[PDB]
Formats: sequence, C-alpha cells, structure tokens
Amino acid sequence: STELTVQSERAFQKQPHIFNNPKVKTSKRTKRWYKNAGLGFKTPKTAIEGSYIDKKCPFTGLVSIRGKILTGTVVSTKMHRTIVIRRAYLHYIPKYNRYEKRHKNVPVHVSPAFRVQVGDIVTVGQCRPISKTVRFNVVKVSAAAGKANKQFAKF
Amino acid sequence: GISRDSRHKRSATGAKRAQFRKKRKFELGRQPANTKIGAKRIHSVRTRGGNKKYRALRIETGNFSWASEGISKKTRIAGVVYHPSNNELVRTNTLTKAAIVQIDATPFRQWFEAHYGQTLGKKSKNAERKWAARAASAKIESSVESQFSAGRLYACISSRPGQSGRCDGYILEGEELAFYLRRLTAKK
Amino acid sequence: ARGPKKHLKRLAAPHHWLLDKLSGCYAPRPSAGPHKLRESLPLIVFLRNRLKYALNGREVKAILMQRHVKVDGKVRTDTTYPAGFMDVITLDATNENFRLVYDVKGRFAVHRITDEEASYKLGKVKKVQLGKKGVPYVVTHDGRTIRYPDPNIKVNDTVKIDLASGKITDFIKFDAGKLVYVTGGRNLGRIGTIVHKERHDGGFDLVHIKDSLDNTFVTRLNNVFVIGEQGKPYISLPKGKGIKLSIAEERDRRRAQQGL
Amino acid sequence: GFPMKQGVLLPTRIKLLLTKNVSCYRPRRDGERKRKSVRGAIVGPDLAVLALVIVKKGEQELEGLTDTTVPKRLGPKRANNIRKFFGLSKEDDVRDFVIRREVTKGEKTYTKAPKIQRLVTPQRLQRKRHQRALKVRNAQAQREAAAEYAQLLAKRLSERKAEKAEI
RNA sequence: GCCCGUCGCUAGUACCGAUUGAAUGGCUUAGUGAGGCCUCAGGAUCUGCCAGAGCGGA
RNA sequence: GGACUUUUACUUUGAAAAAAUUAGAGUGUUCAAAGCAGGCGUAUUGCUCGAAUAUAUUAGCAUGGAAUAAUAGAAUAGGACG
RNA sequence: UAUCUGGUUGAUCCUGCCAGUAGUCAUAUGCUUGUCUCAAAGAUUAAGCCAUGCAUGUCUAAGUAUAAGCAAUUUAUACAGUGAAACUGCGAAUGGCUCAUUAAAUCAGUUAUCGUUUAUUUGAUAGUUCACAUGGUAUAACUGUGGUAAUUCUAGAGCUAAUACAUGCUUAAAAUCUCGACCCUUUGGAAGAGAUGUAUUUAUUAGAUAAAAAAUCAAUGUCUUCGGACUCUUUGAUGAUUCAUAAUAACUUUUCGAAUCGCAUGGCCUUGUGCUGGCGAUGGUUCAUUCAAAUUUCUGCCCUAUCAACUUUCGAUGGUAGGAUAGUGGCCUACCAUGGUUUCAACGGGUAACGGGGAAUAAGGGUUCGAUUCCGGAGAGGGAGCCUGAGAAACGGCUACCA
RNA sequence: GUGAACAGCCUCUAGUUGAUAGAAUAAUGUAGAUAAGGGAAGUCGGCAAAAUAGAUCCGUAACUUCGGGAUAAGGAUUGGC
Ligand SMILES: CN[C@@H]1[C@@H](O)[C@@H](O[C@@H]2[C@@H](O)[C@H](O[C@H]3O[C@H](CN)CC[C@H]3N)[C@@H](N)C[C@H]2N)OC[C@]1(C)O
Ligand SMILES: [Mg+2]
Ligand SMILES: [Mg+2]
Ligand SMILES: [Mg+2]
Ligand SMILES: [Mg+2]
Ligand SMILES: [Mg+2]
Ligand SMILES: [Mg+2]
Ligand SMILES: [Mg+2]
Ligand SMILES: [Mg+2]
Ligand SMILES: [Mg+2]
Ligand SMILES: [Mg+2]
Ligand SMILES: [Mg+2]
Ligand SMILES: [Mg+2]
Ligand SMILES: [Mg+2]
Ligand SMILES: [Mg+2]
Ligand SMILES: [Mg+2]
Ligand SMILES: [Mg+2]
Ligand SMILES: [Mg+2]
Ligand SMILES: [Mg+2]
Ligand SMILES: [Mg+2]
Ligand SMILES: [Mg+2]
Ligand SMILES: [Mg+2]
Ligand SMILES: [Mg+2]
Ligand SMILES: [Mg+2]
Ligand SMILES: [Mg+2]
Ligand SMILES: [Mg+2]
Ligand SMILES: [Mg+2]
Ligand SMILES: [Mg+2]
Ligand SMILES: [Mg+2]
Ligand SMILES: [Mg+2]
Ligand SMILES: [Mg+2]
Ligand SMILES: [Mg+2]
Ligand SMILES: [Mg+2]
Ligand SMILES: [Mg+2]
Ligand SMILES: [Mg+2]
Ligand SMILES: [Mg+2]
Ligand SMILES: [Mg+2]
Ligand SMILES: [Mg+2]
Ligand SMILES: [Mg+2]
Ligand SMILES: [Mg+2]
Ligand SMILES: [Mg+2]
Ligand SMILES: [Mg+2]
Ligand SMILES: [Mg+2]
Ligand SMILES: [Mg+2]
Ligand SMILES: [Mg+2]
Ligand SMILES: [Mg+2]
Ligand SMILES: [Mg+2]
Ligand SMILES: [Mg+2]
Ligand SMILES: [Mg+2]
Ligand SMILES: [Mg+2]
Ligand SMILES: [Mg+2]
Ligand SMILES: [Mg+2]
Ligand SMILES: [Mg+2]
Ligand SMILES: [Mg+2]
Ligand SMILES: [Mg+2]
Ligand SMILES: [Mg+2]
Ligand SMILES: [Mg+2]
Repeated sequence: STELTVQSERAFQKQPHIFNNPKVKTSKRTKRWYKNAGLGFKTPKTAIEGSYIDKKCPFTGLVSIRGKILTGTVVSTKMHRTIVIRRAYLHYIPKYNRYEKRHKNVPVHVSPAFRVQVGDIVTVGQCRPISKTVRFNVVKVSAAAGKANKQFAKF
Repeated sequence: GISRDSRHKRSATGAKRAQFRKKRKFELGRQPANTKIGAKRIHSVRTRGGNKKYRALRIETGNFSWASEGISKKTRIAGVVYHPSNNELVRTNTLTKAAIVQIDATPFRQWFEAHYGQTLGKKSKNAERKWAARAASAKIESSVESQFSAGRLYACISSRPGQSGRCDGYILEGEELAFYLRRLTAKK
Repeated sequence: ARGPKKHLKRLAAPHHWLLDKLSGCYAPRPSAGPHKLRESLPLIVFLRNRLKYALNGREVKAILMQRHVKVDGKVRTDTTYPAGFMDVITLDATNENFRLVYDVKGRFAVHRITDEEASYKLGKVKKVQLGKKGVPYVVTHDGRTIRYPDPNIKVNDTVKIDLASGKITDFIKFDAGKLVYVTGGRNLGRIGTIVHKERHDGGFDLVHIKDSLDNTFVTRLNNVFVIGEQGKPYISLPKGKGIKLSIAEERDRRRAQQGL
Repeated sequence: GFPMKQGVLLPTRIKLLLTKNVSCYRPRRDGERKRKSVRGAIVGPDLAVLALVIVKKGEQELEGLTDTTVPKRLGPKRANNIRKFFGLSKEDDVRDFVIRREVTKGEKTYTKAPKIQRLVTPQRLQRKRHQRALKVRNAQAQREAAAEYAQLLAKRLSERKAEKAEI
C-alpha cells in the first residue's frame, strides 16, 4: 500500500510546522522532521530517506508509543496503512491442569516506513487511539523473507 | 443530545451492542458552527468546566501571516476557492480549518512596498538606507507576485473558527500554493 | 458517579490508621492538601487515637479551634487536614514537637523531637520543572513548590526546608550508598543504604536496599526517600530505627525483657 | 387570578416557559424553569381587575389618590447617592446629610440612620496605600531573588571554567 | 408357573388441532411527531453613544 | 553512549499488591462468640508492650535457569566472517 | 478433615439407581420456649402501587441591616450591641435505597494519558491597565393597593444596599526593537517618537551534543595593538515528542492584574487632617498539588448449533480533510478504499445474570452459591430532552410525551 | 410532439363540417358528475359504484409438481431550473 502519489488526497499532505522557505533556495526541497520513538527502537532509514507523509507513523508522525509492546504474526495486509496480527497464546484450565489454544486479532496501523507481508512476525508498540479498532503501531519487523526465496524457477 | 460515545455503533466483530445506561453530559457533542463571511457575529459556548469557547459565524476579517516574510497582518476574507472535505463549503463560502480563501493583499502590498519599495508586479534619507540593506531578499516568488495584480491573495485557514471564534491562517506559499494552484484551475 | 465522594465508610479507610471496626460507621475523609488520601493522617486520628488528648471529635475541634495545633509552623484549624510524612506537628501548650514518621510495621509513629529539630523538614523532589519566565521550580512529595533551586538537584533527590520561610538549606543527592526511608510497599518503614538501582527503561526502577543489620530487600524507586548519608540520619529516627526483626525475633524481644 | 404578562399580544390565556428575570415567575432553584399559565396583554371583559397608572391629573381631585400623599420608605444610603439627592458635589461632607428616623420605647424616644456605603474613610485609604505597597515591595524582592540566582549560577560557571584548569 | 396385544371402566400428564386463535415482553421498516436545545428571524418596552437626527448595547 | 539482537512455552525469585473475611501470634471479654484491647507504680500530676504474621494463584512487570517441547538458519548459496 | 448402612434373588456375586446418614452465613413452616451477651430482617413474588409526616440546609471580629425587631447604656449625629426577613455566597452531584438492566458490557487484577477536564485543599505566582479622597444604576426584603375555589401562584405602585449588577483610573529602574527630523559623504551618525505585563488565535525561530577540519554566496553581529581577526555564556526533563521554557510578526465583542471587609491604631516633619505603617480576612490570573473525573492496555465470564455464518438501508473495517467534544477515536460529516469477526465457536437465543471482595461443603481434586454490611457499575414508574453548575444528562431539579 | 408504444390527447398533408330546424330548460327519464357524518346497516348477493393504477428504489407469507406463488402483502420516491 501507500508506495506512490504522496499527494493523492484532495488535501495537500504535509508535516505540521515544518516549513520550506521559498525565497531560501534549497536543493533538497523537502525539510522532513523525524525522531526516534525510543524504548530501544531504531527509527529506520526509510523513515528519513522516504518521501511519505503519514502522521500516524511513530517516527515521522505525531503519535507517541507508550504502554504495552507486543509480538504477533501478520495474518492480513488487506488494509492500506494498517494491518491485523494474530497473537496466539495458551490458556490454562485449572480443573484439567492443561492448556487450550487461544488467539486475539489485533488491528495495528503500519507506518509506510515498513514493507510488511503476511506471515511476517512483527513487534508492535502501544499508542493513543488511532482508528476505531487500532490502539497499536508497527515498530519493528522481525521477518525479512519468511520462505520467500526458497520458491524458485526451473532449470 | 449529540453523543460521541462508542456505546452506540457496533462491535468490531459486527455485533449489535445493547443499550447500556443512558446518555451522559460528558459524552456530549454540539452543532457545527458553519461560520460564514461578512458582518462579524459570534456566540460563546460555555463548555465543560467554565472554559468558554467562541462560535464564529459571520466573520469578515482575520489575522493572516505571510509565511516566508515573518510578518502577519489582519485582512478581509474575500471568499473560499477550495476545500478538501466537502465542496459544498466552497459553494456556501463557509469558513473552516484548512479551507482555502482569498484575503486582501493590500495590507501586504502596503507593507512590502514600504519595507522594500519594489512596487509588486507593475526617497527619504534613512529610507533608501534600509531599502538598500534590503533587496537581495526582494525576489519573492512569481506565484505570489502575479497574484498581487488581481488584488486578492490565496490564504489557508489554520485555525478552528467555530472553536476559537477567530479566522486566522497563512498565505499559500511554495509547494502548497503550487498544489492547490493545480486543483484550483483544474476544477474552476 | 456524578461527583466527588465526600464520605469514607470505616472499612475502606486506610488500615495504617489503625481504627476499630465498630464504635462508628464512617472514617473521617482526609481533606485535599499536601498528602494523598491513602497515605496521610488526619489530625483527628492523631489528636484523638494516637495522642489521646481529645476523646470526641467534638473535642478535637474544640481543641483545633483554639489554634493550639499547628503544622510546619502554620496553625491549621481544619479537622480533616491531610497531615503526613515529614510533617511537624507543634502543640504550643505541652511544648511538644512531633515528626510524623513510619514504624517498621508500616504505620505512622508518635515520635517527639526537640524544639529545634521542629523547624526544618525533608521532602523528596517529585519533579524538576522550568516554570514561567525561565524560573526553574522544584516540587516535593508534600506539595511544596520551591523556585530558584540548585541545578544539581534532580528528581528523586531530597531537600532540607526552612519552615519559617520555605527555602532550601541543603540537598542530598540520590547515589548508591545513601541512607534511605521506604515509603510504600511491604518493606515500608525499613531503613537505609541503597546498594543498587536497576534501570528498566519503561518504568518502575527497582532499588536494592540493605539496612545495617546486613539484611537485604528491594522496593520501587518511587518508594525510596533519601534521608541522608550512611549512619547519619538528618532527622530523628524512632525506636528501632526501621530494622524488622522476624515475627520470632520480635517474639523474643517481647517474651523476655519488658515487663516480666 | 392569572396575571397579565406584557408582550404576548393576546386577549387569551396561554402557557409559556418562564425563567430568571421575567415576571409571573419566581424561580425556586438555580436555573429552574417552570411552565406557567399567563394571561394575555390585551384587555377584555374576562379580567376581574385592571392595573392603571395616572399619566396626567384632572379637573377633579380623587379622594384617596390625588388628595392624600405618602412618604417614601428609605432615604439615600450610598454616599454619592445622598450627594446627588441633595446635589452637594464632593466637598460638602455627607455625614450630617444622612437622613435619620425616630422611634420611641416607652418615652425613651430614640434615633437611627443608614451606614453610608462606599464612603471615603481614613481606614479605607490605609488599605489602598497598603495594596500599592505590597505589590511594589513584593516586586523588587523577586528581582533580588532573581539576582541571587544570576549570582549562584554565574559563579557556578566560574567553578566550571576553573575546573577546566584541573583538566 | 410366567406372560402378550386389541377391546372395555376409571384418573392423570403431555402431544397434534379449525379458530387467517389469544397474551406477555423486546427489538424494528414506514407514517405522523411533543419537547427542550442550536440557528435565521422578530422587536410588547427601555436604555445606550425639552422641538430633532444618525448606528451600536439591553 | 553508539551499533545490533531469530522468536516461544515452562520453571525460580521478586517488586506491586484494599479493609473486612479467612488461617493465625499476642491479650484472661469473670468463661465464651467476641473485641483489639490493655497491662504496671510511686493509684495527689506517670511509666509503658501492643494493634503481629501468612494466604492471594490466570494475566501483567522484573529476574536466575537452559533440561524437556516448539521455533528460525547455507542448497539453483541471494551463505558466513574481514 | 480419606468411614457408609437399607432396598432387585430361593440364595449368589455384580451393574445401578432409590432410600437412609451428615453439614448449609438457606429460606419457609409447625410444635415448645426461662437467662446473659451478640443482631439478620419486604432481596426472591411485583425496579408493583402509594394516604400522611419526616428525610437539605447553611453566617463568622471579618461581603449587604434604618425590621416602624428586641435590647443596651454607654463613647460614637454616618455605622457599631443583638438580630427575623431578603440580597450575596456555598451546598443541594454526598449520603441513603435497589439490583430492573446489563454476557465482551460491567467488573477484577494489570496498564495508558507523549489523549484530556477538574470546584476545592495545599504551595508558588502580579510595579507594566489611560472622579483614584474610590465613578453608574436597578432591585429583593419592606411599604402599600390587588386577582384567584385552589399551591412555596403572583400583579401593579413607591423606596433602599453589595465581595450582586455593570464600569473604570494606577507605579521604579533599565533595556532590546522598529520607524526616523537633520548633515553626511564617510566602515558612516543622529537628537525624538512610538512599541514591549499577563491572557487569546495564528504563523515562523530556539529548544544543541554522533568524533574531526576546509573554500564560496547573501545578508550582519562584537573588538582593533586598524593589516585583520573571533567565543570553553545559555544549555532544562523523558525510554521517546513539535515537551517544559523562550523569542519574532500580528490578532482579540481583550481574560486577569482588588472600586472589597475585621481588628488595632504607631510613626514622621518642612504642621498640609500632609506622607506613611501593624496583625488577616475575602478574593485574583497562571503553575504545581491534592479531591476527583473521562476515556484506556493486556488477560479473564454461565447455558445453548433444534443458533454457522456475521458486519457495510443509515458506519460496517481503514485512509484523508473538516466538524465536534474536555480531549483521542467512524464520535459525526464529505470524498476514498474494500475492508473487520468466526469451528481457537463468531453471530444469534437463553439467564428465575449486576460483576468483585467473599459464602457453604472441611483427603486432595472439586462442586454449589454471592440481591444483600466493602469496592465498582446502573436506576429512581417508562423513555427522551435539558437548565444550573467545578461537577448531573440530577429526578426528594425542570420540560415533554406514554402510563 | 408527448409517451414504453400503431394507447390516449393535440397537430401537418389530404378529406369532411353530413345526420330536420327554431324557442324554451317542468316533471319522469337516457347519458355523465359531486355530495357533510356514518361505512354495506341496503341487498338473494357489494348489483352498481368507489377505491387501485405508470416508473425508480426498498420490501415480500402460506404453499409448491421448486418451474412457481409475485406487481404477493407492504412501503418511499416523482415538477421546474
Ligand atoms: C406381581 N407379583 C410380584 C410383584 O409384586 C413383585 O414383587 C416383588 C416381591 O416378590 C419381592 O419380595 C419377595 O421376595 C423377597 C426375596 N428376598 C423377600 C420379600 C418377598 N415379599 C420384593 N422384594 C420386590 C417386589 N417387587 O415381583 C414379583 C411378582 C411375581 O411379579
Ligand atoms: Mg481555566
Ligand atoms: Mg522509570
Ligand atoms: Mg511511563
Ligand atoms: Mg393383558
Ligand atoms: Mg397446545
Ligand atoms: Mg420513523
Ligand atoms: Mg480467587
Ligand atoms: Mg441448622
Ligand atoms: Mg421453666
Ligand atoms: Mg421488592
Ligand atoms: Mg417503584
Ligand atoms: Mg454584629
Ligand atoms: Mg440563599
Ligand atoms: Mg450516591
Ligand atoms: Mg439485574
Ligand atoms: Mg491558592
Ligand atoms: Mg468577586
Ligand atoms: Mg538526541
Ligand atoms: Mg505548537
Ligand atoms: Mg509550547
Ligand atoms: Mg461594607
Ligand atoms: Mg480516519
Ligand atoms: Mg475528539
Ligand atoms: Mg437479570
Ligand atoms: Mg452470578
Ligand atoms: Mg473465587
Ligand atoms: Mg454481591
Ligand atoms: Mg435490603
Ligand atoms: Mg445515576
Ligand atoms: Mg417503550
Ligand atoms: Mg424499553
Ligand atoms: Mg432522571
Ligand atoms: Mg423521593
Ligand atoms: Mg438524591
Ligand atoms: Mg397506549
Ligand atoms: Mg404500563
Ligand atoms: Mg421518446
Ligand atoms: Mg399516437
Ligand atoms: Mg356542404
Ligand atoms: Mg337522426
Ligand atoms: Mg331543439
Ligand atoms: Mg314564446
Ligand atoms: Mg335540462
Ligand atoms: Mg369536486
Ligand atoms: Mg369524507
Ligand atoms: Mg370520512
Ligand atoms: Mg371506514
Ligand atoms: Mg351486506
Ligand atoms: Mg362489514
Ligand atoms: Mg345484511
Ligand atoms: Mg340472505
Ligand atoms: Mg348468494
Ligand atoms: Mg363490480
Ligand atoms: Mg394506499
Ligand atoms: Mg403494491
Ligand atoms: Mg413549475
């Protein structure tokens, strides 16, 4: 998703209070603000090198990561600039002294810093409410391939 | 009245939620100001915990900053040429945040040709002094320049007039003024 | 629930108050003030249950309305006033001076001081902020806002205070090896010496502690109140000085010396 | 018994919502509005009683009205109010110009009078002088406390430059 | 010896059943829609900056 | 402080944990259910011990463990180190 | 605190139930009832209905007293004692009661506010404003004349107050900015004029630190030991921010910056009722603190498939923008995307379902209950709507409907 | 031209204006209209009559030979610029 047009909305997309003076001629054009989210999390290169905009991007945006931090694997990429992860986990029934498989499906807004794919585990930091569903934000991507290369052409 | 509660609506699963308790005064919402131009008239909502807010409707004047000139002057608002949310706001010339207006340019033209003297478009002792200390910065931009002939400048409302009672904002400049310039005459 | 609650049922009352089940319905509700509801002593629980000077509540007001009581030099005529840690309660009759400080069992103590020691008190800086027009201000667990302080004062430190005016007369840093008071946690009331502090970016710094019997424990950084330098407390400690003998070692102290 | 409330422009009785600061309603709680029954403002045969104020006299005096005369209840209380009842400007010292009322307890006949409010008193200027006093006396003491800092930190920077010598 | 099913007397329970049956409680399309609130107006009379006049306030 | 780190289950320890209830120490309510009192002289001007402790578990946080059980890696090398 | 006994056969050992036995912080009932201490109690049915009474009022030396009130004597020709009424203020959002609703709701433990509001308490914080020996009316109580069968119903007329209503003066030093009459040709310098508290809205600049050095371009700071040269003055917090804080240009039906009250009355002359000054009350903006609030993270419920697909008429999932709110957020609105849940049981149905602390039963494991003394949530016949206020969607507040 | 249309209504080309006539406007008729409130009580019987009506969007039961029932039922909308 994202991945072109930068301007595609009827609204002109820009970072708040980051001003490019027209009279002062710059060869970089855009002056692009960022930070590092903290909590020992790398603000990735593409957040800086990128041309993108989104204000829900915890590195270039106005949302701050605090509270829980969660691991889980991506089951759905179908939404633009957000995704749903399945964090499974086991539940202990005291009577039977056993465990039963459970899961909870967490929608989380993926900044357009990351290329996320289905099957990739992802680390996710908690943030302020973003959409109806999403209280969490993609932070680190733990799987760069997930078998992608082992599928290969004939010879 | 209006309620911003999520107790209405539905589940994320798409389940109907039952009616639980009632509306509370703190889930509350109120009507749109739908602020307009002309004849300044403003009503004041008394909000949660004292905290007056200020309802703009009919404001004909507001303070607009020149982004790259580091100066700000209050002007007239001449209309609305664009708006990203609904086109009906441009037609009705309703004033909202991020609404694209036209302003005056004359308080900006009076000030530029004083601070500089370059007579957009188109003798005192210490005057020629600072006039000469200036320029080199007098180039401005063609796209702000050419506007000045018409006598109306493209501004953008940066405030929330129904909330704050004021209509303020900045002159469209650089990339924005470049972008709206497309949709402006690619719609008109 | 439509407003702030103005009562306290006497069960949900904090138990370090040590109030009997029957004999009433409600606790007194600590007023708003320097100290928090859960952690505080209202003068009524003090002038009545602790010090037994006033039998009624009726007597506690008939006392306080004579100006006799005062806290940190100010008179304090309100019955439910939320007195608490480090506070100095001075009766001008009886010429008694008390500092309100914790036992090892966790309650507040009735602990006298000199006419002198009464005139200063510690507080823990709860944050260091830069106020309006540049003035940095420091603020304390008891709610004192103090401006123009020493730049070497940081959060979690402690401060000596004048109580006549309010100025800072000294500041003790937070460094490994400082005498320390535990306010909060089960270890609340234990005392002294700070062997280590575990970082935990993301909150809740753990602090090891060893008293001098050479016993060791841990609490939250928030529960650590720096009282001074090793072996020297800046204020008068009470009997036992926050050690915690086990229930058997307190059983031998009682089953031997005092009385029979 | 329903009263007339002007402004309705009706011969008829209608019900309305009544608030603070309108007639026929005496609100009994803060913000209490109550629906009452108001009689219209236009006259009709239906009124048991009518209220009339005389704009001009007439060639015949009327027994209990033009013939007789009543005292006002209370005299001026506010200082300048006595001043502008009698027209004294600010010199004439309105104290002895207060109005006094008699009364008699079993031949003990006595006297009483207002307390002139917003009077200029020596006590009242002592406070005014005191207010301009505290405000300036406070003002400078904060400037000196500010200089105590500007000394404390600047002489902390002369400790930080002199420790570079230790390096 | 045990023992089965129809038939038949008595009592109880449930079922199916015309009545386009009935009642209770809860959601709901559509139609109508009190009321307060927001807003556009209005302006009984009453003031603002003794013939009279302008444009703001109640 | 920089630069990175395959991810799990489990088990240790801890911090944070309302009272009342419960288990339970103390105290002779005259016994007792209780209650959290009281107990000592110099009983005409005071002294003084108390109001303990434990339980709290599934989840959350912090920590020692690396067995059992999952999980990922180099094979059309698009491999590892410098 | 790990226990069985009786009942199928002619007898038998089994299966398996019935019955016996035991306790119940479990109700009911019946017989019987002397004493001390302790004390549950119209929850279960019907959150069904209600006659009457009562359950929320409130004043200090200290906001307003001319009661035609009482009372003094005792100093008060302005007032002063005491003080009904009325204005002003605050409270009335606590308490108390009940469990109707409610099954991802509430709740519990655990988080979040870098997502917000907060009277009050506590601690700080105000020289800057254009008659100042202190500026204006407009009113209750009251007085009198009235209407009604009828109520805490009120009308007309005549008074009079304020910490109510509404206005409106004030104060040091210095400094940095802009403009700038003149003379001046030089790197050029200038009297004098305005602006500058705080709050509001906007935009722009600072808010550094990741180890070291160089040419150029425009503007332009501070020193000349006259060619040139040049800072080790700012450096706050957090895991992390556009944070605290600061500065520049303007903006505003300009927020605030005392027109207030109780006690005492003491200095200081150049003797003007001159100029000062004590102990504290009530206030006042901002910040903190506390009392709270509202959302909020992870994980956790009973029966049911004779409920398998659910959600998106008309928000369902997400994006962008605005509106709205105290604030975040499909909270609402425009355009846009086609999404979100489920056999790891969604969705639906039921609950004689408020949830938790806890309760009973005492090998362990379990089973069963919790309306109910504590916490949390809901509601005041049913629904909605709203005024007042810091705080209510209040019901011993109002408005409407249905009953 | 309107319109789904060779419907109806109006028109062009063409073709008629032919059917005893005048004057009145009672009853009773033939043919067409409308009636307050009630709503089949009229009647062998709703006979007659009234109500319905097009399109677009929403919604649709028993039952069934699964093809149907179905325009089921029941709704909302409609001009001009
Ligand atoms: C209908 N006549 C009877 C019928 O009534 C029934 O009777 C028995 C009876 O014979 C048994 O009892 C007999 O045999 C026992 C042998 N130990 C002793 C007691 C004796 N009465 C009972 N225990 C049970 C009844 N249901 O079972 C047997 C039968 C012949 O069918
Ligand atoms: Mg405020
Ligand atoms: Mg921390
Ligand atoms: Mg934190
Ligand atoms: Mg037979
Ligand atoms: Mg049946
Ligand atoms: Mg409807
Ligand atoms: Mg448990
Ligand atoms: Mg029994
Ligand atoms: Mg007997
Ligand atoms: Mg009942
Ligand atoms: Mg009832
Ligand atoms: Mg008095
Ligand atoms: Mg009152
Ligand atoms: Mg309550
Ligand atoms: Mg219920
Ligand atoms: Mg204060
Ligand atoms: Mg006031
Ligand atoms: Mg950094
Ligand atoms: Mg900002
Ligand atoms: Mg800021
Ligand atoms: Mg007064
Ligand atoms: Mg969105
Ligand atoms: Mg919001
Ligand atoms: Mg129920
Ligand atoms: Mg239950
Ligand atoms: Mg349990
Ligand atoms: Mg319960
Ligand atoms: Mg009860
Ligand atoms: Mg309620
Ligand atoms: Mg209903
Ligand atoms: Mg209902
Ligand atoms: Mg209600
Ligand atoms: Mg009631
Ligand atoms: Mg109530
Ligand atoms: Mg009905
Ligand atoms: Mg009913
Ligand atoms: Mg056609
Ligand atoms: Mg045709
Ligand atoms: Mg012919
Ligand atoms: Mg014929
Ligand atoms: Mg004829
Ligand atoms: Mg004739
Ligand atoms: Mg005829
Ligand atoms: Mg007709
Ligand atoms: Mg009809
Ligand atoms: Mg009809
Ligand atoms: Mg009908
Ligand atoms: Mg018929
Ligand atoms: Mg019929
Ligand atoms: Mg018939
Ligand atoms: Mg018949
Ligand atoms: Mg027939
Ligand atoms: Mg027919
Ligand atoms: Mg019809
Ligand atoms: Mg139809
Ligand atoms: Mg038309």
